[PDB]
Amino acid sequence: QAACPESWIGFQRKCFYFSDDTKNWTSSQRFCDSQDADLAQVESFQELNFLLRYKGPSDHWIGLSREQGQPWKWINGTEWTRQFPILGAGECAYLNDKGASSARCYTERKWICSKSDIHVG
Amino acid sequence: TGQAACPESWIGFQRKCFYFSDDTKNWTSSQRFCDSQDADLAQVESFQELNFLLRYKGPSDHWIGLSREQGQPWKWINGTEWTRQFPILGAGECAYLNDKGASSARCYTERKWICSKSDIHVG
Ligand SMILES: *[C@@H]1O[C@H](CO)[C@@H](O)[C@H](O)[C@H]1NC(C)=O
Ligand SMILES: *[C@@H]1O[C@H](CO)[C@@H](O)[C@H](O)[C@H]1NC(C)=O
Ligand SMILES: *[C@@H]1O[C@H](CO)[C@@H](O)[C@H](O)[C@H]1NC(C)=O
Ligand SMILES: *[C@@H]1O[C@H](CO)[C@@H](O)[C@H](O)[C@H]1NC(C)=O
Repeated sequence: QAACPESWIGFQRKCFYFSDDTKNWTSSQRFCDSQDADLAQVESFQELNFLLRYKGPSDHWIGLSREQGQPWKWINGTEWTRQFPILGAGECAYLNDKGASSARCYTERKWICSKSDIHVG
Repeated sequence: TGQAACPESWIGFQRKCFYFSDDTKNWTSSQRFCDSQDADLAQVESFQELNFLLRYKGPSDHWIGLSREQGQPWKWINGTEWTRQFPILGAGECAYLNDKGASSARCYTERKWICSKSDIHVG
């Protein structure tokens, strides 16, 4: 039994999907959720550097959002742990070529989903 | 619970694990390195695998695990003929991936390399 779904990319105990199309942040989340996954929950610098190597030049949504004055939260609503900086004053995070940035959630970008591999309890 | 499908520093794709080198070696020394890790120079088995390697590898040329006798069909490391899933340019004896596709050169040239092997959940 494969650790990751067909055409997804395996790194450590996680599985990643890089989109071909563009969507706004919420619709990308809906796509990831339909496949038992979330917008990429990036948990370490190593993970970030893996994603940046693969992603290519397009901006890619990840699974961090905030209310404008509040801290960044993971998809589950837990406050995120600041493993890398995020540029800007936007409500929705994405990966550009230098790291993490932010934008209005209604903009259309490619996206990354992540999920644990199936052999995780 | 369980264990990672691939070793640390290897990337998973379609039931295999891939290692992208940071150093350079000739084709035979690159293969010796892969062998030490129970792996082979990448046995590229699809157009989708080709695209995956081109996308992850970066700007450097990387050796892969196809070779041929000068004038004959490309062979995998196990000696059996390759199925021709894409073009391989050039008149060289040993295959590699450049910035755009698959090409070929003299086996003594020093380049980055890619190893592949099956993930642990195979069998
Ligand atoms: C919420 O999600 C993040 C990233 O997936 C994880 O690190 C964190 O522990 C989670 N907290 C929960 C489920 O309480
Ligand atoms: C987000 O995308 C969906 C799907 O295309 C669309 O229905 C919706 O209007 C979008 N939201 C905004 C604010 O444009
Ligand atoms: C030779 O290698 C190719 C590519 O990995 C594969 O199709 C075939 O199974 C191999 N032959 C063996 C293991 O006998
Ligand atoms: C490849 O390079 C190594 C240096 O590590 C050298 O020892 C070896 O003989 C070379 N062999 C071939 C076949 O090119």
